[PDB]
Amino acid sequence: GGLTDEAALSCCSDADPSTKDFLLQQTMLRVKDPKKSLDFYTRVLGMTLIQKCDFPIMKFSLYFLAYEDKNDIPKEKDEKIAWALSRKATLELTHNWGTEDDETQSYHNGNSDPRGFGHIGIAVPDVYSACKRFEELGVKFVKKPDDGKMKGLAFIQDPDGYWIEILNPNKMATLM
Amino acid sequence: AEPQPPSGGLTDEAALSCCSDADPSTKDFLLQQTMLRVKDPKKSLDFYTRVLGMTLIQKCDFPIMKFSLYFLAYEDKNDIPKEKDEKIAWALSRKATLELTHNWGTEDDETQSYHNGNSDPRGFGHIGIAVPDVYSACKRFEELGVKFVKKPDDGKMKGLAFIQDPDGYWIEILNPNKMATLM
Ligand SMILES: N[C@@H](CCC(=O)N[C@@H](CSC(O)OCc1ccc([N+](=O)[O-])cc1)C(=O)NCC(=O)O)C(=O)O
Ligand SMILES: N[C@@H](CCC(=O)N[C@@H](CS[C@H](O)OCc1ccc([N+](=O)[O-])cc1)C(=O)NCC(=O)O)C(=O)O
Ligand SMILES: [Zn+2]
Ligand SMILES: [Zn+2]
Repeated sequence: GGLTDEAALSCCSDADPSTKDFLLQQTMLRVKDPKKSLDFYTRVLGMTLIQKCDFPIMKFSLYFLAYEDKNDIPKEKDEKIAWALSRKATLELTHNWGTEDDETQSYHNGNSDPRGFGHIGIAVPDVYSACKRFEELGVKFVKKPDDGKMKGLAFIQDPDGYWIEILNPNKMATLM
Repeated sequence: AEPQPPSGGLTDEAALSCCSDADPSTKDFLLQQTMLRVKDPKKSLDFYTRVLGMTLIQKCDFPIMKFSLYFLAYEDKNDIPKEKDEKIAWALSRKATLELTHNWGTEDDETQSYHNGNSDPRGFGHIGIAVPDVYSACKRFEELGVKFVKKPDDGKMKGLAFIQDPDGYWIEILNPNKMATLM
C-alpha cells in the first residue's frame, strides 16, 4: 500500500547547510518545432522567452520560457544569462536542429510505455475560465475540467503532446 | 539553390516572430510543478531531502486508485500550514515544486523501472538545480555515493554537472553566475 504520513517524514532529512540557497531552476523538454512551441508557450500560456542559446557545432538551440515580466530581462548579454538561469520555475526547451523536417520523428510524452516523466503543471486562478479560453484558441485537451473523476482539473497538450496540468490550488483539496 | 533547404536553427529574429505578449488573462499563472513517477518513494524522499535539501511540503494518498503523491520544494519547513486544507492550498500554489507519483507496488516488482527520457524514445530531459558552487556541491555528492551522468570537469562544458536520482532521472547542477563564461 502507501506510506503513512509518519513513515514518509521519517524518510526525510533536514536540509544540510551546504544546500542553502539551492533552487529548482528548470525542467527541460525536447521540442520538435520551436516555432510551434514558442507560439504555444507565449501566446497560449502567457510565458515569456527569457533567453535563447544556440550551439552551432552540436546543432541545437535552447529556449528558456518563464512567467517573468519582459521588462526585467537585462539588456547586457552576460547579465541576461545569469538572470535567466537564476529564475525559479523555468522551462528549458531543447531544439535539435532538423527535427521539424523529419516526418518520422516525434518526442515521447512519458504517458504511455515506457513511462517516466508525466507532466508539467500550471497553477491558475480559475481552471474553467482558463480552459474556456484554451478551447477558443483550439488547444488540444487530454482532460477538460469536468471530464472524468476529478472535477475542476484539466490537462492540455503542447505542440509535442507533452501534458500540462491546469490546476487551481484553492480547489485541489476538494477534488473529486 | 533549388531544393528546400533543411530546417536549421532559428535566427533570434525568427524566434521572436513566434512570440506573443502575455494576454492579461494569464497574468497570475505560475509554473507550479514537474511530475515524475518514482519506483520507491522511500528512496526518492531520502534523495531529494537529504542529498538535495528539498522539503516534503505535501503528501496525498489515493487508496482506490492505488497511488500517492509527494510534493517536494525548496521551502522553509516552518511555512508549512498546520491545517489540512490550508496546507494543500499553500503547497499547490508554490512555484517550482516536484510532484513525485508513487504507483503502489512498483517498489516490489523486480521487473519494473521507469524511463528517464534520455534514451529512445526520448522526450523529457532533466530537471535542474541552481547552486552557489558546482564543484563543492559535486564533491559532497560524490562523498554521498550519488550517481553521476557528468562530473563538473567531465566533457566540454566544464563547471556544469548532471547527477541522477534513484530512478535515474537526470538533474542538472549549475551555477547561474558562471553560465555566461561557458563554451
Ligand atoms: N542533443 C541534446 C541537446 C541538449 C544538450 O546537449 N544540453 C546539454 C546542456 S546545455 C548547457 O549546458 O547550458 C549552457 C547555457 C545555457 C543557458 C545560458 N544562458 O542563460 O544564456 C548559457 C549557457 C547537455 O545535456 N549536457 C549533458 C550531458 O549529456 O552530459 C539533447 O538532449 O537532445
Ligand atoms: N497511475 C497514475 C497516477 C497519477 C495520477 O493519476 N495523477 C492524476 C492527477 S492527481 C491530481 O491532479 O491531484 C489531486 C489532488 C492533488 C493534490 C492535492 N493536495 O495538495 O492536497 C489534492 C488533490 C492524473 O495524471 N490525471 C490525468 C489522467 O490520467 O487523465 C500515473 O500517472 O502513473
Ligand atoms: Zn538544462
Ligand atoms: Zn500534477
